[PDB]
Amino acid sequence: MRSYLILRLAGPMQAWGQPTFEGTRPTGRFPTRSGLLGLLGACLGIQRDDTSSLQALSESVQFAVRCDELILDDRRVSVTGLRDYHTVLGAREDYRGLKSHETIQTWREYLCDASFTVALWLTPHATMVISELEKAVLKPRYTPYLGRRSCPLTHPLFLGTCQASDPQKALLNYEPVGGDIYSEESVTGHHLKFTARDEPMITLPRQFASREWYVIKGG
RNA sequence: AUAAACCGACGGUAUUGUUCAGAUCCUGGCUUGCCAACAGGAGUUCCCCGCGCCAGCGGGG
Repeated sequence: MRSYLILRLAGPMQAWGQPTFEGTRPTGRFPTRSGLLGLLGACLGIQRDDTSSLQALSESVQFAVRCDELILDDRRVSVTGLRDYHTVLGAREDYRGLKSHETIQTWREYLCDASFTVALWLTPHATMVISELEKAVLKPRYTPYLGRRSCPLTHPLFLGTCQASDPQKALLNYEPVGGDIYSEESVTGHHLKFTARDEPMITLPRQFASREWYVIKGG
């Protein structure tokens, strides 16, 4: 049995990116690999130019994300999408200089009434220990948020720690149970995969490599 | 420090003018509130005081 660090990602608004080079900023259904690394990298004091420990975090940690349905008054509330018409005045026209446009337009998608429970474990050749990752989520250095800085948390990042055989068995200890799980480690009775391009290329800033979740449906 | 960061969707604007709800219409007939009754019992009133026969009588609060 390995040690797991259990996290809770809850808030009225979330955003988990999909590939884009456009003014449209799309969200997926559950947290990304890159987004979870960034969240951890925020709790730790990692700066954007520190590629060394940026790569040390990525090589040390793997995730498992469970989608949690909001239950209210014994009624189920579904996750909905939200489109924000987001404008910027005096936005940069070039990457150097002070010339700017009057108005630019962007379109940003959010999730509403979404909540997630994240299982976290160490790779066989990890650098850090779950003990110091626990410290980081309890006392973050940079401000933690759900995808975008405008999206605060309504529940503490830290949920618990535990020991278990597989990520599914670990997430079982924490209500609410029943949601679909996406894991970096495969579990025995499941064979479905979820393709994604959310593996941050750390040697190539703001670029992403293809990878795959192992899909584990809830009962 | 997360397709992240930095980041307004903005600015102007009467809903206006006209218009009876109106005519007709008993709530109405019947019906004891009635039988019994001393307002008498019971001297606690806590003081100061003055004069006694010691029983009890007075003036001040």
